[PDB]
Amino acid sequence: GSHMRNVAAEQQLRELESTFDGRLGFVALDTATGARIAHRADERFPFCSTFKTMLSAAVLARSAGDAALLQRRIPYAKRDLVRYSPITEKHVGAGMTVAELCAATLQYSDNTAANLLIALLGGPQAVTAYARSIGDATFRLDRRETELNTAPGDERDTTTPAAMAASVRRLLVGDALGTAQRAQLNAWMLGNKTGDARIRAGVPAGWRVADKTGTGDYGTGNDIGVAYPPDRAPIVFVVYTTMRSRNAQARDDVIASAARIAARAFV
Repeated sequence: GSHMRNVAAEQQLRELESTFDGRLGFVALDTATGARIAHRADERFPFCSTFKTMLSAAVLARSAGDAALLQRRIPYAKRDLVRYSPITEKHVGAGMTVAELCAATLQYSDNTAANLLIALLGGPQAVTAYARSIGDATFRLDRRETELNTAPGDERDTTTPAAMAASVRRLLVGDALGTAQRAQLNAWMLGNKTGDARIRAGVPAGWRVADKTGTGDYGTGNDIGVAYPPDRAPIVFVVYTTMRSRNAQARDDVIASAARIAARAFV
C-alpha cells in the first residue's frame, strides 16, 4: 500500500459519511506495516452487540487459569430469557456450556448468552476491567442486555473506533490472549452468522473474515473484526455508524462501503 492511498481512503470516508444523516467511525489497520486508515477515530460511539467480542475474550482469559470453565454447563429457565435469544431459547432447562454460550453470543448475537457470561464474570464492571487489562481504557460496559442497546451524547456503553481496533488487533492477531485462546476466539468469530451484509460484503470473497456485528436504535450499525487475505497480513476493520434520527434503520450498505474503501486502499 502507500501513504497516498491511505490519505485518499480517509477522504473517501468523509465523502461516504456525507451521503447519510449520521456519523461514521472507522479504523482499518494493515498489520503488515501498522498503516492506519481512520475517520472519527477518537470519537465515542455506542457499541451495541460488538462488546460481545470483549466479553468472550474475558471468558477465554478466565478459562486459561481455570480447570474446565469452558465445559461448565449453566442451567437457565425460559423465564430467564431476555429479548433476542435465538440459540439459548432452544436449550432451556439444563442449559448450555460456557463454550457454547460464547459461540451463541458471538455467532448469533444471543442476548441471554451474553447476560449469562456477564454474570459469570461478575458483572459489567468485570468486562470493563478485562478491557483495561488488555490496554483499553476507553471501552465502558455500564449495563447488561438489553438496556445497553437502547441508544445522543450518552457515554454509557461506548468506545472509540481506535480503542476497539487496538483491542481487536491484540485479541485476534496479537498476544493479548494465549496462542490457544486466540485460536478459539478467531474460530468463533470466523463463524459469525449476522454479518454477511457488512464487512464481509465489502471485501473480496477470497478473504476469510472474523467479525462481530452490533445493531441498535438511532440506526446504529456496527461491525468489528479481522479480514485474512490469502497471501498477506491480516487487516483489522472497525466500523461504527449511528444516525441522527432515532427511527432510522441501520445501513448495511454504508458499513460494507466503508470496509471496501479500506480494502481497496491496502490490497
